[PDB]
Amino acid sequence: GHMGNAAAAKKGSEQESVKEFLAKAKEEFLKKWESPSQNTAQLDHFDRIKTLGTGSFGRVMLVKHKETGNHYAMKILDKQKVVKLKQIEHTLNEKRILQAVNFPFLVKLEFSFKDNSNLYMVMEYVPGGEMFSHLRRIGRFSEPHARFYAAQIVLTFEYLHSLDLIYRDLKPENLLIDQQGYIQVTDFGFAKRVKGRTWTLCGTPEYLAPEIILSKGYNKAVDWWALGVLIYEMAAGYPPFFADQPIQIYEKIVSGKVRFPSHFSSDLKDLLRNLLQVDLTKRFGNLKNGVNDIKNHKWFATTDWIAIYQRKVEAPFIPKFKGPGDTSNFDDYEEEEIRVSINEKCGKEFTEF
Amino acid sequence: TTYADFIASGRTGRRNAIH
Ligand SMILES: C[C@H]1CNCCCN1S(=O)(=O)c1cccc2cnccc12
Repeated sequence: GHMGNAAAAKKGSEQESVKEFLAKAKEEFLKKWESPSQNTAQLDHFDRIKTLGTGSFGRVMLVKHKETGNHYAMKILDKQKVVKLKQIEHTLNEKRILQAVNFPFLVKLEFSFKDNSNLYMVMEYVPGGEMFSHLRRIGRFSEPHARFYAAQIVLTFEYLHSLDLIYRDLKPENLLIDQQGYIQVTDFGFAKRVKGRTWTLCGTPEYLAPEIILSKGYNKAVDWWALGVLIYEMAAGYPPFFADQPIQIYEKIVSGKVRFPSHFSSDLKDLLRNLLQVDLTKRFGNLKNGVNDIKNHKWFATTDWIAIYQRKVEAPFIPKFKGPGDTSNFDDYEEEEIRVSINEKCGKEFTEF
Repeated sequence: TTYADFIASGRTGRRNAIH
């Protein structure tokens, strides 16, 4: 067989230990999911420094906690805009998830609170910037560099999926690089507890699985498809399916055809053909052997999964870091005042926040 | 090249979700 006695025993034991870890992590998650936290700070506890990123949700700002001096990333959501954009459930769910999960590559929620106008999620500041920026600047990542990041996503999805959480918005834009060069996943607005199937059309066109495009009931296998897209984009510098307009991207995604750069290793192409598999009955991560089909693939043969989890692997790339509160790895955004209001807005809708 | 085709797509910047 492919493994002799010592290697087979070691691999079997490792896989059983993962089961044991995940069972404990599920217990801990469900305890926090049922007995959460709330209203753990207020706005005038922080100095607002600079906008790190924006969206239709609102903005994320670097802030400095006055009493302690620690820097954080504060997501500010305007309640009225959240309601107008029909994102009430997503916003409440994001906070509930962030409050309950615990994993080394999932951003930590340090505080949350609300006022008459806004909702506030105060997360760890992740100073290395978006993977997206580094990828576009460097062009592409080497296969070892891509593999280092990919391994962290595999472990993170193994964790989330054990909790019955589907992530649904993997892309380099949503992956931050911390001071040690490791990944932080931050955005959980589209994540959903799904033990079986779900049906919402959501995600980013280049990263959508065919079964989402085709309006099917779908499951956690869409995250493994998106992993394939991410690995491809990290290693090529561009995603596998692109076009001027989303409908053309969707035609390519559902076609069953993907092309690879000549510099892709055969191991990489084989992994990607098995992740970017249109047929659900054949896609890695969705078979009887689950995540082990991915973790045991030849392209990951050099990956020490425990050492990645323990953050003991030397990262291929360390972002520039001039000190606490250094924002140089983020873009510049027009700064806008955060107006509260003497009148409570949307109190009923956000009672649970 | 495929890279040139990517540039031509105009989708080289940060990509929004469907919503
Ligand atoms: C995840 C990206 C996605 N692009 C849209 C804006 C949100 N951001 S962000 O501003 O860089 C960001 C979000 C959450 C937590 C953070 C912690 N540290 C630094 C930046 C953070």
